[PDB]
Amino acid sequence: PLPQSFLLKCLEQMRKVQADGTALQETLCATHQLCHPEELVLLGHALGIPQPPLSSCSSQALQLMGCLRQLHSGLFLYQGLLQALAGISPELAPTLDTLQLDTTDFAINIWQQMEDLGMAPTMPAFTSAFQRRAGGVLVASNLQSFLELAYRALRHFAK
Repeated sequence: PLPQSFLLKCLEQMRKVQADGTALQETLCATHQLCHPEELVLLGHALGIPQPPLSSCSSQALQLMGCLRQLHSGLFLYQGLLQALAGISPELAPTLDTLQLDTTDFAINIWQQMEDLGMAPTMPAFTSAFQRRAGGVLVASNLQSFLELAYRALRHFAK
């Protein structure tokens, strides 16, 4: 159902986003020792960082149309949050910008696949330096987990 060409392309774009998020986390973890996304979790709720549902890419409710739809709305949310992060800091802005381009490229791809398949279709304010760094750790590790789960499920409706 899903072409191989579409899965190779997903694998490449996903490993790209994931390598960008990793570079961000390792920069935040050695410069300012925000190294454990687990401890910033209750901050996420306060800061307005949702964790987008992917129930249709789970084994319990696995459904192709559903999974594509949630993966796209999830990516579209993240694009917005990364824009609200405003680069985090001068030294972090390039890295954030690559992350944004590569997340956008991946969302274009999932939307075009939904179109080809007939499945047609305000941000938080991060007011302080601590808020932008905690935001970045949470968006970057959330995005990495989100992609791995949706990709394992895209592999199941293979070629």
